Amino acid sequence: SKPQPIAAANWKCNGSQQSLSELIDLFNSTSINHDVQCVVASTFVHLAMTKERLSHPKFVIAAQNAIAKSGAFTGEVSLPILKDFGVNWIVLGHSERRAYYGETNEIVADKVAAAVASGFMVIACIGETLQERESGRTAVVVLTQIAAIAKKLKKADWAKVVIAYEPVWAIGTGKVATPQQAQEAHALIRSWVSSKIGADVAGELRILYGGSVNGKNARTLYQQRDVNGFLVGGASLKPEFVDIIKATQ
Amino acid sequence: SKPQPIAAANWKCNGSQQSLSELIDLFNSTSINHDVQCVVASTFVHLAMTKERLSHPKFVIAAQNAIAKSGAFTGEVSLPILKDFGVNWIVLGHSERRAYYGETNEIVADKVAAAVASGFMVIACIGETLQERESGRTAVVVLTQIAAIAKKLKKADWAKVVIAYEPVWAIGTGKVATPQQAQEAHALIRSWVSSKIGADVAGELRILYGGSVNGKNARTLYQQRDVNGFLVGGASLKPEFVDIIKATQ
Repeated sequence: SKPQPIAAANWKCNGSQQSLSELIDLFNSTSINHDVQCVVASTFVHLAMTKERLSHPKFVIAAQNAIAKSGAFTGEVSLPILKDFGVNWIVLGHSERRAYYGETNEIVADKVAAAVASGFMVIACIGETLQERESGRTAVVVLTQIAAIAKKLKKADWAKVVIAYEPVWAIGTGKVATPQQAQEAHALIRSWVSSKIGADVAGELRILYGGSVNGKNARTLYQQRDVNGFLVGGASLKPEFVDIIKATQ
Repeated sequence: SKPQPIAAANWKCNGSQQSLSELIDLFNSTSINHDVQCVVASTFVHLAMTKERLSHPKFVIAAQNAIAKSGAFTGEVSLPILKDFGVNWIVLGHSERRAYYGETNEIVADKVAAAVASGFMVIACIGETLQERESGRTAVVVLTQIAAIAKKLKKADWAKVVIAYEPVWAIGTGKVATPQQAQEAHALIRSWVSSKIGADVAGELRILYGGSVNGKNARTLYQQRDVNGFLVGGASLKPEFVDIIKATQ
């Protein structure tokens, strides 16, 4: 007995005027039969165009990142800026940031909260690496991350949260995650929330899988018991996204 | 015998719809009597609005930052994206990035080049810190930075370059730079370019000062022999910017 699923497009560092024009036209002509929440998160440069073009009411826009405060922080963007722009969704702690940009469990927890404090909806990312997988550290690891976040939240805040789980271990390492594994992971986090925060809370919380999802392997993964959605990469620039959405019926 | 000066507004991590609306209206009603190049660099979020609103023809827009390539680099922005958005000016290696964001002489040199390669106009930032000042290291330091850049350029590329000098040592340290000092610094770099690259090149190159400039201390600093402009912070959100511009007659 599932909560409302989410299909979030993570466009990352891609796009053009024409191409994105193209996609969004696609989106807007697409008939979304069920209760899904579609999330599109582009570049700071493209948000406006996006804010302007998506008119499909089952879709929202989000940021791929931000920093908590305004100021003397050249070329960075802040929550307060985003809100004013009228953006109520954000993705924080994405593996790529953690890895190439110095995001520790600590900065993340600190941002999610602030974002949380400022009334945003948050897709907080977590996951473990290859070495972490192999030494058998997955639990010890993801729990730690989740904690770091949770330490900073009110229970009433959990409601603005969403946990997308990224299996960093199989992301570009030549290694492959199966649907079982994915499920095995989501069930972990859930037990945590549950045992630790409230099953009332655990029950309603959404958990997306952010490994590799395509138009093929999608249904199969939504069918998994603890899966409530997707955090998509490549496919999200493609039309297949429409297929991944339907995958969430 | 000076080249065309530049008055670049560095809005950093600030702004709102209304406030920025306000400023730009200011800008557009301002009569700019002389040959100045006015540069406005805002957030990625605000570029469009800015691209839309500034209509004053002696003004351009720029980015406060970017990364060389598109891809799997969440929440970052790239050259190729910017160009497509129609943005031909960028600021790279700003002290704040270097300090809080891991920008070494090496990344910078690598970006400026790429930016250079992609047809951008570049305000490359340099400067030394407090400890660097005190041990008497200013030359040894700025030269090193400039080099790092220069290593990567063609002589014909120097033409898309602009060197703004930031005296990191007096920026928020409670320490104060004088107009003499500023001049002393610009003359350093110039001798370098000159001795090292071509006086043809040295002659035409612009050097802005990015220390603290306000509506007061401005004229006095433009009067300095080796000063060709400004890289402004706070004042740039204020109307005083208009005064700093005039300061460049």
